[PDB]
Amino acid sequence: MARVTVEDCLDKVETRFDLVVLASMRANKILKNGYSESMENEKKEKATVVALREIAESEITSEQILRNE
Amino acid sequence: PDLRPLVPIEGGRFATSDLNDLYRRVINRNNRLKKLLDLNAPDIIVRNEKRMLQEAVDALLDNGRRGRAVTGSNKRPLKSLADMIKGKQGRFRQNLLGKRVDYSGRSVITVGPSLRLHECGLPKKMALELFKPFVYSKLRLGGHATTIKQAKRMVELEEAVVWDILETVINEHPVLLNRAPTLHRLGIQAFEPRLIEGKAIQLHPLVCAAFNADFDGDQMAVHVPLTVESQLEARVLMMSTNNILSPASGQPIITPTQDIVLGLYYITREKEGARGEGKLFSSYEDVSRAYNSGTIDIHAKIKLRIDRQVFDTKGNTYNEKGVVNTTVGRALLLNILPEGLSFSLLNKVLVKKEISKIINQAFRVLGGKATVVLADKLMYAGFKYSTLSGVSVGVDDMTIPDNKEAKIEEAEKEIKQITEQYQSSLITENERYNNIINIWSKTSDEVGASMMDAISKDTVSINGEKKEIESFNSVYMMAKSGARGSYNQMRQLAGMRGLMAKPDGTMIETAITANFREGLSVLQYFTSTHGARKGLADTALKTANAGYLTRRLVDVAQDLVVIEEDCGTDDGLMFSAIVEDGEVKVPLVERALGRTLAADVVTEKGVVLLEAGTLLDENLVELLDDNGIDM
Amino acid sequence: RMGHIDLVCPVVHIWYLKSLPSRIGLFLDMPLKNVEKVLYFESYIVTD
Amino acid sequence: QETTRVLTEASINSQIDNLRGLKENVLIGRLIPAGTGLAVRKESAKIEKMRE
Amino acid sequence: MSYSYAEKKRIRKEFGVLPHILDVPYLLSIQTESYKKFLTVDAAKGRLHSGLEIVLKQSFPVESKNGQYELHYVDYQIGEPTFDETECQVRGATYDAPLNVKLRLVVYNKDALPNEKIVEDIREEYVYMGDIPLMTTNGTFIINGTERVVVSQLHRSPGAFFSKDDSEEGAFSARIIPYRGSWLDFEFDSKGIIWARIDRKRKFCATVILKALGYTQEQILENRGRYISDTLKYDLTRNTDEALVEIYKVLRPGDPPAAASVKALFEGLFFIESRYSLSDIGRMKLNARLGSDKVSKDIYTLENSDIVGVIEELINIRDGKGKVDDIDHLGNRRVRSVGEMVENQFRIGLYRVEKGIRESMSLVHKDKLMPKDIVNSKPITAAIKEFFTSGALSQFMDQDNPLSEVTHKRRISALGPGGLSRDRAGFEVRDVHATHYGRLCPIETPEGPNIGLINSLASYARVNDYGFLEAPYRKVVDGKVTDEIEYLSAIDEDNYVIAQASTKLDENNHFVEDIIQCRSGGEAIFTESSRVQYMDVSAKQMVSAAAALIPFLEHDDANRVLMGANMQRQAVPTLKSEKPLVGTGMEKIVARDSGNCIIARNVGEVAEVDSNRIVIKVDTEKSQTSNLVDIYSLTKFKRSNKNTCINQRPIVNVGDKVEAGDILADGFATDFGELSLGHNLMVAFMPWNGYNFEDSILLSERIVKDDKYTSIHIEEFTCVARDTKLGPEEITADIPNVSESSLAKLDESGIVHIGANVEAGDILVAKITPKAEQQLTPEERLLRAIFNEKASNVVDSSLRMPSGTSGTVINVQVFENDKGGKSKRALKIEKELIDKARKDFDEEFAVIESVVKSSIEQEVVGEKVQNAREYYEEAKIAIDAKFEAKKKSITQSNELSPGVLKTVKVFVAIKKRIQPGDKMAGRHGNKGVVSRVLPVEDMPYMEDGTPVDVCLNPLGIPSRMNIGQILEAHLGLASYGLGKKIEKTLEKTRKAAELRKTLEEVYNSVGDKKVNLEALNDEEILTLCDNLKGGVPIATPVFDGAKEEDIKSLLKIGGFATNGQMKLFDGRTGKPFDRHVTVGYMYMLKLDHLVDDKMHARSTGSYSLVTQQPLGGKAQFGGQRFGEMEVWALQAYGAAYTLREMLTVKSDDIAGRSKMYKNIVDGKLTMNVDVPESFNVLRNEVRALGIDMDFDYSSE
Amino acid sequence: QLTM
DNA sequence: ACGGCGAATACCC
DNA sequence: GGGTATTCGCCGTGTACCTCTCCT
RNA sequence: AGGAGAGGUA
Ligand SMILES: [Mg+2]
Repeated sequence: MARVTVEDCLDKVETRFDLVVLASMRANKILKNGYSESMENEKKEKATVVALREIAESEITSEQILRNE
Repeated sequence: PDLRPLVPIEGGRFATSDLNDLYRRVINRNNRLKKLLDLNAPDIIVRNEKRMLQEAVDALLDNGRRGRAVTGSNKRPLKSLADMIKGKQGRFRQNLLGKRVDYSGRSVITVGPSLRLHECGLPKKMALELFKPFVYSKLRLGGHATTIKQAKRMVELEEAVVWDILETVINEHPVLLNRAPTLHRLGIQAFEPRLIEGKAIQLHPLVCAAFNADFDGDQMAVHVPLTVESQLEARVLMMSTNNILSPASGQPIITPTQDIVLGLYYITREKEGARGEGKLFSSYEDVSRAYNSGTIDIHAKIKLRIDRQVFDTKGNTYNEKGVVNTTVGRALLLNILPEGLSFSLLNKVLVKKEISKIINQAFRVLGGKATVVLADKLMYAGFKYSTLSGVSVGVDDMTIPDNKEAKIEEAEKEIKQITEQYQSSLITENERYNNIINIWSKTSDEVGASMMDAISKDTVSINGEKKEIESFNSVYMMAKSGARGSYNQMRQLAGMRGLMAKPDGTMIETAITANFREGLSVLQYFTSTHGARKGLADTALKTANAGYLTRRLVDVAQDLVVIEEDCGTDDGLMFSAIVEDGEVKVPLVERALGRTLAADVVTEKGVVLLEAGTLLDENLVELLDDNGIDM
Repeated sequence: RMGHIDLVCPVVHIWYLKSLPSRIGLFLDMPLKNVEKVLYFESYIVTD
Repeated sequence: QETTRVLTEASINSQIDNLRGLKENVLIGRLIPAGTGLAVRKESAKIEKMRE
Repeated sequence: MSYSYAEKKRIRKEFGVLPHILDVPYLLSIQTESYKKFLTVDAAKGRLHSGLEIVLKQSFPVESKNGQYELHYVDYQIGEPTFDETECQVRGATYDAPLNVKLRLVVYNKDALPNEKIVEDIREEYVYMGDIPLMTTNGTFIINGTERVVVSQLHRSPGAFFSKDDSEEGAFSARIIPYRGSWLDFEFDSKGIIWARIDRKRKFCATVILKALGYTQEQILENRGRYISDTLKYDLTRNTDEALVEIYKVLRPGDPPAAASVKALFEGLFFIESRYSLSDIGRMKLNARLGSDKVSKDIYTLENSDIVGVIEELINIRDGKGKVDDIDHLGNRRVRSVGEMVENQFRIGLYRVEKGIRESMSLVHKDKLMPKDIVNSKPITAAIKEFFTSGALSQFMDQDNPLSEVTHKRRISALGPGGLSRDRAGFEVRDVHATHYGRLCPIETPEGPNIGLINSLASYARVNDYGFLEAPYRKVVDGKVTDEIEYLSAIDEDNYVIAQASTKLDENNHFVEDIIQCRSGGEAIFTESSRVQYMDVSAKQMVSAAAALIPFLEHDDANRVLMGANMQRQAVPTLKSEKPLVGTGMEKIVARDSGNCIIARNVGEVAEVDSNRIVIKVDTEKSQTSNLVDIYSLTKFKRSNKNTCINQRPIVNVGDKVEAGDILADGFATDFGELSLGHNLMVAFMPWNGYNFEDSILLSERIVKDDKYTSIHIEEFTCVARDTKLGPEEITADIPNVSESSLAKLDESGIVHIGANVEAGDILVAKITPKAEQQLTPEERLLRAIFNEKASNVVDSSLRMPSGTSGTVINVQVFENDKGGKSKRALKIEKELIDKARKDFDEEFAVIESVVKSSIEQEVVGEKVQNAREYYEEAKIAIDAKFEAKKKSITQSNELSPGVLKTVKVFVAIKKRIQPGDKMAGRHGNKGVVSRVLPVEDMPYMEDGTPVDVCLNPLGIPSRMNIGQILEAHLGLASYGLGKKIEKTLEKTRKAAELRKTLEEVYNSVGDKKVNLEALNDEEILTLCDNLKGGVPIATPVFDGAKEEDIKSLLKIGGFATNGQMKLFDGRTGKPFDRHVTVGYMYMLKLDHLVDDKMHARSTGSYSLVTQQPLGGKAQFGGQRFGEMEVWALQAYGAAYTLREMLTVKSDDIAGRSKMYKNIVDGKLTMNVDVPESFNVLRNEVRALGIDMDFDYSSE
Repeated sequence: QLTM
């Protein structure tokens, strides 16, 4: 609860349950891309908060783009 | 066979099952009756065999239904197949709604008052077990061990490169903490762990009334969510920062409680003729700098200049300006108020009720994190200014009124006259009951009244100033603060304990005319043990009554879920005020808040105010009371 | 993986007799106080 | 409660259990039909539609 | 007030006004005076027959079947135990003595019943009958090397009890309760028809039983209403045997009526002493209730009139001429102690013995039949051993400190065989009755489901000869209180008016008042003083022994005294003991009336002293003809039942003059013969920074370094050498493939060295057993050819230390193979042990007669055959007896567990300091967990620089009305000041005429007790004054304690304000607090709830077998139970993914656990949750009934 | 919290 | 031990 | 024949945790 | 490995 607020994301998503579903899809796609093991052990963040933050900034993803069918 | 197992024992034995006993007791009658049938043995014994084969199977399926107690070696009835699926210790309960789990631990909880509301203190020794495969992977990742055996090895020697990997692994990885009876859903909350040293768990002081915990011995369990869908579910739904209000009411659960309430109550009181009275400050930095110098009191009335924005009910934002009349202590709290809230919230004495109101407004007008920041800051300020106050309790705080002895002597003379009546047979049940008990019940409260006119008032007469001022007594300020203590509890320390109860409920005619300060005698301390034992006996022979009711309620209503936005219905119930037949006892407002309308709410003249289908909120229930509507 | 036990005499299932009501004393319409005599060898019934 | 009085009747009537419930879904270990267990069904109904 | 040896090294100032009338009786005399009646005879207390012999005497003549054989009990004697109480727990034996009885036979010429046993074969002898465990000198039992206590029992006293059960009207019952037998009870109904019943049979009419005389015409003669008339015209039976067969139809379902089996039953359900008894109390209570004494005082069976009278009184009570009984009165409940219970089990086993003798008295056919091959003794030993090993009232002893033991030996349970259940009972057997006053403590009980059902004993209370508790009072004859103590029972004092100890008397022992609060029917009252009959002897007469250790108890709340008493039975004893500065005058009694302090038996003077023994030189002119020398041996670092440490330390110096009773050593948590469970701390009542927020406690770290709450903890591990089938288990050090570095701390045998520091995970003993048939998988076959691994015909069952633990080995004990020639190692160790131990017995014996001869050559040098020519031949037998037994074992001092060869024990001891997480408490009901140890320059401090020890929140005090906690801190400030008034004088002119003058103002200025220091010499004033430098100790009794005028006077003399309040300074800035704080000297304890043995995390361990879930309990590797209420909460959040894995992949999805672990360690994501393996278990045992539960696909 |  | 519920059977409308 | 009026059996009675010995 | 009895904590 340092610098990612759940109130910041409840302006984009619904129900506080949709937030969990969408954030988990985003996080799973981040983690199934590498994101570690090579050079950034203590130089990055957790995919959970990285995915939860891109929703609170209208960043790399919005709810409609989060699919990647 | 692997479900009725034959595990060995210590020293050449077998702790066999009861399902093998009851299987053998059936095979050994089946075979017997078979080779008895082969020989054409008489019917008068073949029937006796057949009746024995049947009872053996009835016991294999469940003993106790018809037979008596078909019993094993240790004079204890054998456990059948219809006992491994039924009752509190069967399969359904104890194994399928149950499930002991891995990645789990326990410890004792301590207080740790320098935490933020979203944090807990987790020992290194526990956190190293709970997070052990994560550590194996992060070792074998960042080039410390090649195969998992050397990593497993350096984890048990507790190297130096391990205690920082553990700090990076548990960084933004939450954990849930639970207490002994989980009575509602606030008994589990997720936190963010920070490695401490020691063997207890540190628990933020404000999440304690949720858990119902204090720090005289309680313990707690720690579970680790393992998957990203459970790690996100921990942050988004359970994390302690989201659980600000009760789900049974709307009231807040992070309201400061005991000695945060006393500090905030202390500094915001005011003393009339104080040192530095009437000064003129222009900021919070001003009052701070002038206070830190020892030249001005904390209860001195001052004048302060404010200039701040204040949101109101409709949502508009006016501007609060001017020069207000304050106290030094209130103006020292002006630093923690956020923008949106008016200084009229702090500009009062700050009993428990008013602090909860501050937190209510902060949540309704400003939202979630504003409230969890304001609460932390109120926590720190109360903790600090109750200390700097040096507030204690002695034995002279319990001030015993000066009329007590005369009050009691007059009650005694009245009792003597009542029995004087009774000795001439002028009354039978009253002249030894319901009259003496009313004398004593009236004197009890006259003396409890005299005792608050002595612990509440004070006296100064300095500049011809001889008058009564509100006291700063430490026992009084603890009750009037709403921090801890009642009027009856205070009535027994320094008034008189009055009438006691034999367990059946009747009143013991002879009242304890002494309080805990002068000390009870032995014939007075005896008669107060009946009530004490009765209470303690009720307390434990009652949680079963309530736990049963709760379990029934959760089984009747369990599968009810909100599954759609509207059903289109137009029927409902007629709500009113729930009067007693004498007075209101609850308004229609506070009963219709949050409930949506099924019919229009046309007024007595003819025009309507609210259409059907409007979610009533606080900005629409004043129209119900301002326009005289009552159903 | 289970096995079985080839009984040589039939035996009633206690549940279908003493679960109150009895799904056996109700099929025949005879009180369980009378089914329990025939089942534990203390009286006769005329099958035909 | 009353597990035998319930199981005998259920077996005579040859009852069928559509799982369908909160408690029925924890005994067999799958997502309860509430909360995030509903929303994953809902938010996944949107994908097969978008792939069509 | 010096007046003793240790009672004058540090004198305690006493407060209070009430006199001394009766001193607290010996505390344990409920356990020791009841196993004395069982085994010994006393003609002074009129016990001419021990109760071991009243059981034999009443059952023995067997007379098998007209065979010229009749056995007669003659006499008995109890043997001598093999070992002593000290050696049994060492080896693992039970401290018991054999019983041998004298039995004589008789015979004659087997004639036509012409005295077939009168003539010949008059043989007689002593025969072994069984083993009886003996009670040690304190009141415990060593049963397989384990101290135990046999709790007392409160049960329902025999007699006739007329209940009512008020639901309808006219319903009246009447039960006759036996000591042992059948429950004959009657009843009524609003219809008016008397019924009957036997043990639990169905209700059959009352005139049925009346047929013992029948005679329907001779009933109404001795029986005047329509009640039996509604029964006499309800009795269809006319003849006797018809009614008997009717009643027989109730005593046997499915039976046919006989003619000699039916009459035997009725004539032998209430009339055969071998199957029914009222037992001396039923008879007298019956004769009292029914009033008459038509029956004798020794007829323990139901005479015929004891049923006619019961029927008559039932109808009279129904008609209003009488009163019903009170089931919870302590007149209707009697106490049954350990002697009575073991006597019952003795009677049980002896009946089987005497029923087997006469049986095999015939089937034995030989010549010269001695009475030794006909009686067996196994069914006596085996019943007594069953009572002691598996009984429910025979419990592990509570040690943890002296008070735990003293308070466990004084406990009176209502549960147990013959009593209630923790569930059936409710709400009125759990209630403080009016007859508990003086008899049971109405404050001390458990706080769980046992509340009201455990009920320890009061202070002056006495179980009398019938089993009814009693309490002492002072007769008030002719209006003047006299000094004749008298013990009254609950039935007795029902008709007396009883004042209290603290009523006001005036110089002539008259009452000064005219209306006082008395107890007139057990009930309180405000009556004239002319009506009083008795008066209590003390003011702690009402409270227990552990509640009388709490100062200022009349200023506390019973709900909190209840838990203040219960928590000082959990206090760990400390490294160095320390008195309470505020006490009650009862720590001496509790430490003395337990057996932890050493007490001198004779007047003497110390001859030698060290920390192993004390040798007194008996002054024989004032003492008995004693041995001329007393030798006391000392306990040193002994393990306790709670793994704590018991240790004795001597007090005396070589040359000291001691008396009879004086304390010569201190023991388990004692300090100059006073009980010391914790330390005195300087407490400040103020909030500090949220570090005492709820009930937390803040400590000084001047306390951890001062080693205040440090304690020693001894743990005992065992390793056994079995005789397994596939190969014997040997304890040789040749551990296969063990690292050679770990082979250092072990001796040439394979056991550790005494004194090594072992860590978690080291070998303590090395035992090896065989193992063959390896057959490793192909993985090891593809990589084992690179090192050419060797084959192991042996395994390693070698004991290791557990996890987390450490310490140093302080003792190792070995017991080798029973009845087997040991090799050049084990037999050598045993021979050296014998040579060393007999040598120590020699030096112990070479000094006893050394002092004896030093005394013999004392009164003769300055006929010598009187007292010199006897001592030397006496001690030789002592070294003789001790010398063989010290090696006279069974090669393991026991059977060594057949199938096991050697058993070795290892003791490890560790020191434990207080830390954040540990639980602390004071004697006033206030507990709390330590949150922080602050540095010392951060604590508040006094004006002169003295820091503070603890800070305790003041909010908790007025809500929980325990004010004695505040008065204690005031009286502790007072005493701290009084004791610095002495340290000031000691550093300036340390004479003994000055010290004798400051002590006079410290002691004899406040109060009327007057220590009287004019009886100490100047060498004693100098040690008294040097012990009063921490504080002058003060004693305040429990309802007669110090006032507030007195605490104010003492605070003045100490130089403080007449409130406990003073200015403190912020240790972090140095400026004062406003508002003076209350500082004082509260006495604080440390309870056995340390956080070290409570932490327990687990990631993945090992699982069950049937359900395949994790194990549970921190002893295997635990795993916490995510219960069902904890699942309702995850459901109320909507956490579906959290709830699906806490049910499948975390506990018992067998295929999912391995994949989750392999995923985490590799950093991947995948999750299939197939189905929890405990649902397959349930559907597999629902089809083990006849039912088919199955999965399906629903196409329709 | 409620029984009487 | 207590309570509440339900099938069983005997005693009057 | 119908309708109560006892009578008797069955099912239920809070959560988590620690220790000991004893049996198998 | 499992169960009984007994105690205790919240
Ligand atoms: Mg607590």
